[PDB]
Amino acid sequence: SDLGKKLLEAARAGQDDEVRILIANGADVNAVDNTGLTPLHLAAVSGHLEIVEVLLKHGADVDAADVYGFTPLHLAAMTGHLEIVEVLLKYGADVNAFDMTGSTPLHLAADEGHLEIVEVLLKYGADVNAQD
Amino acid sequence: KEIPEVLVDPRSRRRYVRGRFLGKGGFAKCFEISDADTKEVFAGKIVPKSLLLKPHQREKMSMEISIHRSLAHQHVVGFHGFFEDNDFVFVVLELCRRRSLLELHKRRKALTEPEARYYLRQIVLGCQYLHRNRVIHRDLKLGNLFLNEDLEVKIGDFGLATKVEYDGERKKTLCGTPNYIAPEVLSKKGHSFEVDVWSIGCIMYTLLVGKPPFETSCLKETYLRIKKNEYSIPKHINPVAASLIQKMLQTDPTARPTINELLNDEFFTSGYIPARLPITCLTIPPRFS
Ligand SMILES: CC[C@@H]1C(=O)N(C)c2cnc(Nc3ccc(C(=O)NC4CCN(C)CC4)cc3OC)nc2N1C1CCCC1
Repeated sequence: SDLGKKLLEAARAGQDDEVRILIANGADVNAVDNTGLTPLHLAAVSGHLEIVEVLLKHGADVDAADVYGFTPLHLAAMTGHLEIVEVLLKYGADVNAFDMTGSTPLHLAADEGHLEIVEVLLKYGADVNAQD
Repeated sequence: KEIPEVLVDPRSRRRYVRGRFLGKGGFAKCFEISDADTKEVFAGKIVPKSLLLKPHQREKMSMEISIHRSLAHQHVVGFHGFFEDNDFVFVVLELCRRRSLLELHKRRKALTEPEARYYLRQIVLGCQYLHRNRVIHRDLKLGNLFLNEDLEVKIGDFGLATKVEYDGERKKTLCGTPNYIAPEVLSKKGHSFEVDVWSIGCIMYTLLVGKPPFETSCLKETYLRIKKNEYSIPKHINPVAASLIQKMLQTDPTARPTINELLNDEFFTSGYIPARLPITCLTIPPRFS
């Protein structure tokens, strides 16, 4: 089939070994599904830290935006996956990326009560007065 | 041929800067537009007058506008005005920044029951308002149930809507093809408010089950199933919900709950309705209680 589709499914399902195999077989790390979710989005939102790292090491676009305007960092922040937030920031995720409500990962983290995330985002330059 | 970069309403004096492209909405191109003064952002529907052949597309345009502009409710897309130049009709609507239940559905498939309950209640309240104002929507579907920043449902897209003008009026004509065809639309008998209850039935099924109730790979087989009322609710669906689906998805339109009776079903008056859906619910299932 399409290796891209397979890589989307593997990243979602948290299949570490499948992700590596598919990447070695030339799967597009920047494949998108029908609502703009990339493997990085899917891994990030599902808490799959190992897969997030593998994707980033292979040059996955850290600021790809889905149909809502969510970057992987938005999704990680809203789900409370601290380690994934950290690694995304380390690969230069835009800490002030705006979704289509003009919300940044900090807004979303704060709204969901993920306060450890809020503090990390602040550490890496999140602007509380960021505005679209 | 070329859409103006700035939209000027002759009447109200309001001027709107054309922003990012949102997609086609039928014959219309849609854009984020922002008031130059107040800086409010709206969804602009821009229809070329070239595509408004006098038949079913034109008076349809007038009907959508006539009906929508007369509406104002918590669960109906805000109507903010309309105007025209020599080349285009411009409709200013509420921008619904969390897309529609279509996008949700594509990502989530089957929702949890509390989610379905949360969304369905708003859909029903919105539709009750329409029915009380003698409006049948006639084309309720995932793609025209928009969500705002608070994940409140807003009913949009009144392109197939009609106003019941007298009591017991049987509508015989639609200016297009509904997404969910009610059995009475397939028949010669005509139709009325119960077509929205049918579509809400289909929607509820889709939200809970994760696939449409009737649709197959062949339209003929689909239409045949509709007329024979052939569908199956999977056994994992809870009884109250299943029962409510069965009440809505009945061939005889008079046998279905009215929108008010629908609102007052056990499905809504019992069972959990979350105070809030977390924004994660657009992408992954949420945990409750
Ligand atoms: C105005 C028409 C109709 C309507 O009636 N209302 C009320 C509406 C209210 N709000 C929206 N909101 C948004 C709709 C699309 C987008 C967006 O990002 N779209 C695409 C993403 C993929 N890309 C390649 C192309 C752009 C963002 C929206 O909100 C921020 N859309 C509405 N639509 C839709 C407009 C296109 C279909 C119908």
